Amino acid sequence: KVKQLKAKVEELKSKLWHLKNKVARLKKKNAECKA
Amino acid sequence: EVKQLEAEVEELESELWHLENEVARLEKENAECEA
Repeated sequence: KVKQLKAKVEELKSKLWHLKNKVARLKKKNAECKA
Repeated sequence: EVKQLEAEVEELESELWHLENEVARLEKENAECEA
């Protein structure tokens, strides 16, 4: 069990990092176009 | 452990949900500004 979870925890952390990176990019691109 | 990891999984999943909503919004803000 603890293994399977640790596994999910890790998969979730990586997806979170990818999404924050994508969000930081869209905000910067949206700022750029706006002004 | 187990309880600790389920909480962790729960907390990562929530944060992802918010980011997924934000990504979806930002992408649309971007499509409009550029279209």
